Amino acid sequence: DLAVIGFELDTRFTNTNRRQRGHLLQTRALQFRHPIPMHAPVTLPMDTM
Amino acid sequence: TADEMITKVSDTKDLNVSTKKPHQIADVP
Repeated sequence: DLAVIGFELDTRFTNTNRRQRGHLLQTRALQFRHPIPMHAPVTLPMDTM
Repeated sequence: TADEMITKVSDTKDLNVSTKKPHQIADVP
């Protein structure tokens, strides 16, 4: 029982009617916010006289 | 707008270029 039973093709459409569209592009943007704190002081005691 | 933030692009330029003058490591004596 030797026979060819089936096949698959590698054909494709010519997308001249633009039926199919691929991956879409759009612009995005992110914002990052970094506020600056103050930190504990160091002091220098001196006399007022 | 976010789209205007996009800087000049140019397909002519390639960004996968390897080093043209690689560093040649001398054999260890």
